Amino acid sequence: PARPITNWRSGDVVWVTLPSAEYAQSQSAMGSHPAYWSEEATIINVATGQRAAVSSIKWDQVTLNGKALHKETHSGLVYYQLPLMGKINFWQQGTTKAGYTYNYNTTDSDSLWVWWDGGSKAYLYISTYTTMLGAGPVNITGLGAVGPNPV
Amino acid sequence: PARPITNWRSGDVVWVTLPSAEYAQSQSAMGSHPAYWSEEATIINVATGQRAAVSSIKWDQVTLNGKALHKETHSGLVYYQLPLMGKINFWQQGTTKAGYTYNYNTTDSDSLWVWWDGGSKAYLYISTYTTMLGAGPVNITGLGAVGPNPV
Amino acid sequence: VLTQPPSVSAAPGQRVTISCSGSNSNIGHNYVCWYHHLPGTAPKLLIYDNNKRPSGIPDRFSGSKSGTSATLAITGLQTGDEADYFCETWDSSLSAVVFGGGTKVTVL
Amino acid sequence: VLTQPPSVSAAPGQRVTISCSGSNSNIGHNYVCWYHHLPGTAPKLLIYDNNKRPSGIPDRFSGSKSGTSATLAITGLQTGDEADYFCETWDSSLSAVVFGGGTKVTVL
Amino acid sequence: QVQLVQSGTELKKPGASVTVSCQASGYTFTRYGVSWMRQAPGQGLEWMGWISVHNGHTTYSQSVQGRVTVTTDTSTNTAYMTLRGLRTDDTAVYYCARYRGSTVVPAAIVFDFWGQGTLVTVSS
Amino acid sequence: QVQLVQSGTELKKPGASVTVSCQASGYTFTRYGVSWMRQAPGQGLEWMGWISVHNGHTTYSQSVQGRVTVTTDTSTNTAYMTLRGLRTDDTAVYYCARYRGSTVVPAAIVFDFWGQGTLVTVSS
Repeated sequence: PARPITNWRSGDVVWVTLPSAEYAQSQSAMGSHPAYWSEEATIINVATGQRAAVSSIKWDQVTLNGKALHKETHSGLVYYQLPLMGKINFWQQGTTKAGYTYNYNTTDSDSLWVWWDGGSKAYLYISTYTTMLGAGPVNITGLGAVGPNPV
Repeated sequence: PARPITNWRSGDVVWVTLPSAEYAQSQSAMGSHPAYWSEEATIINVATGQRAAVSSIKWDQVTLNGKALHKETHSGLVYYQLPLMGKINFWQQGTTKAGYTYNYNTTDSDSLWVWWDGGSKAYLYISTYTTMLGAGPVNITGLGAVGPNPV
Repeated sequence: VLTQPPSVSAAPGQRVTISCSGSNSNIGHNYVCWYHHLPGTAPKLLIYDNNKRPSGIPDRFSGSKSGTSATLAITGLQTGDEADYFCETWDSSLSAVVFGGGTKVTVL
Repeated sequence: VLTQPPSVSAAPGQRVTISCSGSNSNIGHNYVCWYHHLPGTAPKLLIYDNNKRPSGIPDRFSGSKSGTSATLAITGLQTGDEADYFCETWDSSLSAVVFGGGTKVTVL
Repeated sequence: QVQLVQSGTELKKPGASVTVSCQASGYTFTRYGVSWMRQAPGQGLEWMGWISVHNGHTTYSQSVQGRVTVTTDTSTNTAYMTLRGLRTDDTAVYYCARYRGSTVVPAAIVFDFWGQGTLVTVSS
Repeated sequence: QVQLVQSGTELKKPGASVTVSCQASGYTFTRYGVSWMRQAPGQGLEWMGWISVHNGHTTYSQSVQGRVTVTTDTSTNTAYMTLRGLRTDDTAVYYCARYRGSTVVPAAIVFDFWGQGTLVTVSS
């Protein structure tokens, strides 16, 4: 009697934490733009209270408003898009010091890109601008509002 | 058997919506910096599910981690601070077009400033940079993570 | 500098499209506004933020913006809509408020 | 250009403070790193992001940053810590990676 | 209701100074700004300059050669506009509006709630 | 474990060209970058330049007068460094590191997991 973690409505609140996360420079799912990424991240639905590790989720079974998430392959590796609605907010975990995204002065929404190997291995990406929180590894906690289906 | 809306922990998720909201230019609670503000806003706790109108809350009885919210008087009007932790995220309601804050490229957290008259009248302020969403009136939905007590 | 047609005309019941044409510093990065002005009266706001009506403005009036152009649509033209219609936006190059030229609407 | 003391010294069991001094384009807007280097060996990372240890670095080593200065603290100095210690940051003025000068640590 | 009532029509000489008032009501006068536009006979509107009543901060156009000056009375809720050095082509209907918005790079000014206009004739 | 193993010591003449290798192991070589630093006898380290193995993008210092050139072999996971026009004061221990971070205005480069160094002597 609970909505599982592999079920997202447009309007849910996602609470991702990133145990110690490294900076990427040229991430291809988000164009050619930088990112912080973690190996052992944890995705949380706030309104339902359902918590799950990112690497323990079959990401082909996750649906947004019933329909399946958008997938892209870049250099032979498959990335999954959970589109947000608004900019993704993130900050160093436990510290009030915050970070800001790549399109930090642009009226665009962000997404939440997930690499998935096929087994028990998955990465989680947050679109960033630079190393405003460090070059990594650094604990990051994110916050986003779940968005519409990509047309 | 429910936490009231006038009770905030450092780590809650706030979901403010702003029915049609006007642009301010020189808001004094947030320095001298711009803002969108609404008269009939609604504050929502996402993890508990408690919804309440902003104008129907006695804001002197709202507590953060038990302790009372920080208050400032500017030009003889009292403003209450619900400090966030990370930047505040906001967007045009129903639209994926987003907005961005004043310190949009600065590693700072935001707050969530509430003017309160003393009776049934209260305003809600979101720190912005310019009219990236319009000169007002415009429907805005916000999103923030509730932060530590201001030292 | 915002350029408009000097006159647009339609039968009673049809629609008109009143269009400005600025540049990348006039309209492409800013929000345009549309005003209604009888001669010898005060101007009246119709469209703000390129597509939004105030209270007390009918659904007949609708606006849009596409790049450096912006078009006021008056769908279902009737009598009483015989005045000037003109733009307003901010020019970041000149650091000034620039207006259109006004558009006569003649009911056939 | 990052400037360091050429030599810092303490008794076994005390603490040392090895400090760089850059400018507003070296350290005031960037994150500094501290390295450990015996002569004739490879350098080894100690502090990154001004205050953070990698795995396998003891709690004895701690760093900080205050404005355009940055200080490596080695609390509880023992034998085996006799090498050079030097900074690294990005200079946005020169568009280059700038290093310190190395600091000798002599155990008394 | 929000209303702006201006002063009556005036007739000046070439070289005089014309002062046009704009009474305000129905809103907090220190919350918003007040602009000033003109309309030559046969042309569209031309912006001249505004003021912000929060602190006092005027921003005029370039086509007027520093001849305009906009001040406000906070007590009577009335904003003024003094144009000196009246050339013959300054005959216009001078309008008063309620300035509201921003001028940073995504910009939006609305000029809602105008005033009725004031004809100033510069002749002999 | 992540290791960088360089080439052996070399002895050149004034005016020759020295090529220093840097074998990599223990990590995905196309994920990170490889820098090159030197150490004159009696001084601290001096940065010379890097490469990014994602696409190939070199960024050298100014104190070397366009004499360095850094290339990579993707198949053998090995990065190179060719220094031409050897002056007498180019005698140094040339180090290899794993570049990681950003150079935009909040910047942080780490240079973790260095290599053991290679002495190059330019003499007769």
